[PDB]
Amino acid sequence: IDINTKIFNSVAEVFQKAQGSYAGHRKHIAVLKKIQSKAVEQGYEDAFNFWFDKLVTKILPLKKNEIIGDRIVKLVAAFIASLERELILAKKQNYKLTNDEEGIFSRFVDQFIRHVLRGVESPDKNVRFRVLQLLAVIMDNIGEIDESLFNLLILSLNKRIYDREPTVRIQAVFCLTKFQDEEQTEHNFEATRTLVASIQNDPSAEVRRAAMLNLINDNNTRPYILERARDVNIVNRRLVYSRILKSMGRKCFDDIEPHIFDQLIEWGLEDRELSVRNACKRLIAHDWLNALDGDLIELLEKLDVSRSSVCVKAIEALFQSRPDILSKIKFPESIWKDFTVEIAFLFRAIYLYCLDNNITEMLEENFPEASKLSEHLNHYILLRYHHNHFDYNTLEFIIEQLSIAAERYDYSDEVGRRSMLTVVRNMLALTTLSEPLIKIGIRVMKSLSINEKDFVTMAIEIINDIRDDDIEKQEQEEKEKEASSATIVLCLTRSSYMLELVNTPLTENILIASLMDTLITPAVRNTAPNIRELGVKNLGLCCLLDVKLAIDNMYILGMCVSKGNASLKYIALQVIVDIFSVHGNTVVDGEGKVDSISLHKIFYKVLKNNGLPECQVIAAEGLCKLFLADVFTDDDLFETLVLSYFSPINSSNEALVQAFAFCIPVYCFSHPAHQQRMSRTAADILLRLCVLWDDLQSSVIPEVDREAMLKPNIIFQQLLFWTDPRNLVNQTGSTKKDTVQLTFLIDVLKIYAQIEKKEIKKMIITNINAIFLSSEQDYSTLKELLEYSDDIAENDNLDNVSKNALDKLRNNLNSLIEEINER
Amino acid sequence: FEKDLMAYFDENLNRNWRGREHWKVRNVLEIDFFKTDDSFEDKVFASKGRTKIDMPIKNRKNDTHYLLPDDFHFSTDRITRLFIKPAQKMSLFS
DNA sequence: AAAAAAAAAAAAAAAAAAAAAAAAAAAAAAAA
DNA sequence: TTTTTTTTTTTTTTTTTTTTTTTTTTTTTTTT
Repeated sequence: IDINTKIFNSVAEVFQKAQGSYAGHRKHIAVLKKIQSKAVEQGYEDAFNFWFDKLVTKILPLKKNEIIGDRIVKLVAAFIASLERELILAKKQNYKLTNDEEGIFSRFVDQFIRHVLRGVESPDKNVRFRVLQLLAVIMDNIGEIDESLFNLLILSLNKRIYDREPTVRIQAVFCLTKFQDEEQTEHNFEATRTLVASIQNDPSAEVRRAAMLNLINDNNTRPYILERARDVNIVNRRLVYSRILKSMGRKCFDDIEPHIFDQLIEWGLEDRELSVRNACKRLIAHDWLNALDGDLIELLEKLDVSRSSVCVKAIEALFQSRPDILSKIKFPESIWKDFTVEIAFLFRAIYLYCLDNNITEMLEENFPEASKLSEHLNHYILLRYHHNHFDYNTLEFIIEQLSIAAERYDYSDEVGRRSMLTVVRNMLALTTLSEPLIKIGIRVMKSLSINEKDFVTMAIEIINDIRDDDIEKQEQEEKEKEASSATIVLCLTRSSYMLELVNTPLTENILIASLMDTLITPAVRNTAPNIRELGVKNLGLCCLLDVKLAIDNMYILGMCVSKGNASLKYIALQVIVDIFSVHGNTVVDGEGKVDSISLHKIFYKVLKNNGLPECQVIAAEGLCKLFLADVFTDDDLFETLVLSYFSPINSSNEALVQAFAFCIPVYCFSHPAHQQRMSRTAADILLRLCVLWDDLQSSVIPEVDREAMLKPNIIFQQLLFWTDPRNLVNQTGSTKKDTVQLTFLIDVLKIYAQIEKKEIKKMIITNINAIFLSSEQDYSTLKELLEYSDDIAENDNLDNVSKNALDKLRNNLNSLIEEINER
Repeated sequence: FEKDLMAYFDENLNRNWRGREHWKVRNVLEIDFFKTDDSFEDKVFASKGRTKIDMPIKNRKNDTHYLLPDDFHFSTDRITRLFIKPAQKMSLFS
């Protein structure tokens, strides 16, 4: 043999014995360096590259999930890394650039990249994946290349980003992201636009996991990263908190516009999966607070506690994480005179969390007695509103944080109850009092009286006092006898939050009836926008307390939701839904009442109106909530609800889509009779849906806007899945003898002879085999299905990919009917 | 009509919220081979032929950008309560 | 012009595949 | 000249959706 084979047995031995258990890589890279040194000192460099490519191409058919190839691709990665670190140490202090290890390295990578990129077009997935991996792992240590080779690499990788399999696209986005050292300026030689195109456009939920982390994350690309907090995959949603925000760390408070910084933690702490919530909790709980050196006040100054109302969740993620700062924070005497917004929010959070867990130690010490907090509250109320640094927005926030601190305070001191009742009575009597402080003040005046009757008479006293204050200035300022518009607004806003918290019938609470006959009934009949809106809302909060009032004003609610503007239809629809939801069905179908068919027509006119999105959304949520409470037993309205789920004109209301996504499954799953109702509607639902899809598919418009409707195969699958008697939530046992899914299938095979399209029949017939088949069913519900499948298989001409599934159902039905009549 | 059923729905349909599509269900080799052979390379170095190795045009771009939509939550707490009174739970499943 | 031809698309359906988080463990460099 | 971290690497869990199976029909390829 010759040196062409000595090099071959050397590389064969080292790449064979290095395939297992990573043993002796410091000897492997050593002896590979010796043989490359002796080869270039000899001079068979192209032969060395050729046997290199030979022993590499003996690996390339091995797939992903194979360790034996991985321990060689990381060996050659360690080899090119060894040459790269030798050149890095050669440019420095001692000038070790001798024997031309720059030229050997450049020609080596110029030949090996030209070899692997010849294999990038092969039809096997494994060779393309291993070529782009064998580039992508070493592309960081490759360094400088030729512009023709750079163009070939970027053309190959920019074609391989749209490769058919995802596993090669992973190595494609890796080898793309190693080419990132440029100035960023954009509106195909740039890698960053390609990675953004993959981070949005790619169908694999795994290519985004390697195009999301490995990007550059400067000022420009950052929303393209951060909107991956709403990724399709759960692992990406968790990993944006795990490895991107945790990586930036301290710079997140100064490098993110606060509209997104108050959106990311709301997307985290209100997610649907537990691991991403725990990742956001551990990000707000461990990394950041130990990154700005433990200062809770400095973190709260950067979590913008004044505007964003998300922090009441996030600070709880601190208190459930490490209790040393829960027990370390003490509130001395010399800080209640000089509050800031952050420490008032801190006192609020720590006190309501301490009463949530009933820690009696911090309830005992370290917190002031109720009269002292009453002194602080009256101090801030008088410093804000009894006026003639201290900005109005900050003072309003400090009073609202200490009022939430006050709404669950210790009743045991009568002096504290008396003091805080005087402070809240002297605060809520203010004319220029803002609205959230009105709400929380009425909340404290409820939660510190002895009962509901004392809160009712106190709030009626305050509201009638603010009315008498205006009637005196109307009487005196001439030098007719009704209140103004602004004081009617200020009285109704207090009455709203008052009647939000009353929970009793109104026979023995006659001050609410006097308030209604004085104010609310002359607020509904008014002609202003906001007065009518709050009048309908207050009328609804009164109608959730008495049934004769609801049966009185349901007519004017129906007329004002059938012939009014947007916000009145919103509030009136909410009131109609809530009146039904509380009072049952003594509101319709009787004497003196409203006829419920008229209300169903009003519900129809709201539900078919695409121009009112949120009114349609609350109509959908409302009708589903009333179906769950079984006060609505009508059939055509459920048919129109499921059509409105599946219509294409209601495909832009995302909230209506989620409303029907949650509250239709919880209908049929919670009770068997609800599933029977779904099975009775689903036949004509599928008929009208197939008609609508035919007329949408054969429509001739330059911009048709199709594909809002699902293809009816997935519609038939989800109709089966709602009408499947396995998934009932009850512990029945008898549910294995229910014939509802087979009745739906029999109705679908009845309506199967009522469509014209030739694809509709294919995607109806190819999916009938998902039904419940266990031979515990009735004789006739198998007999009618056998007859209809017989008639459809024989009499009508069907193709073979449909006759497969149809005669497969024939075989399963014949086997089960043989089991039925063998006994 | 109580906490067990509501929590069961809130734990099974908690991955069934995106809507129309994406509804969800159920609620050796060891080779050592490094020895020579002459013409193996053409079995792994060939052009595309009739095997189309790239993506369809109809899915190289997507218009929703693979974003999750805005999460109107619709958990069982938002279903069990009224709209104008968020502190009252109704007669559920009655 | 024209008689055959086989990978891809579509889709139902099934099960196991598998990246990731987290705990042991063998080769390796500073050390007194 | 054995010790003390380093470190990375290397086997258990989970539920994810992700790949793979199979039947048939389409749609660009080969020859005279």
